[PDB]
Amino acid sequence: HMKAERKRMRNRIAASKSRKRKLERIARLEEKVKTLKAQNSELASTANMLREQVAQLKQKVM
Amino acid sequence: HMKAERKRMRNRIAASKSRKRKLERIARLEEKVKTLKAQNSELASTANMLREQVAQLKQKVM
DNA sequence: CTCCTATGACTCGTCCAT
DNA sequence: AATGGACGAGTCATAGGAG
Repeated sequence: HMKAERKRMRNRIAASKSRKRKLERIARLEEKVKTLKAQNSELASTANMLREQVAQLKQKVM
Repeated sequence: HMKAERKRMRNRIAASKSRKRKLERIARLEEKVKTLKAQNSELASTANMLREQVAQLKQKVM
């Protein structure tokens, strides 16, 4: 098995990698929220589009 | 000047609070993603409802 | 059980802010 | 200032994975 000092080096490395991956996770989650919100905004504007569509078509029919 | 031992214990509390607040950020963000996915499904429903409704009204223009 | 990595908890030294 | 508060990072013990 690894000697004490070498074990400390490997664990220092593991700690830094695990802390780094925690930052990456936050960044991934934040970016998901962002694009979900913008997707959301585009669908909302679409429904608004299709709603002014149907009101117009209803006027043509009658 | 604070006694070193009083510092040590205030530092332990500080570190503990920071761990908790980090977990709460992860929660909030993961919850936000969940909620937004939901709203994306409702607005997609409403999208396809208004769409096949315009398809109807177009046929009705004959 | 061994042997390794990942992670919560702890401490220390250092930076921030005044 | 000297010092309260904040926080990066090294360390330890241990869970969990792979034997």
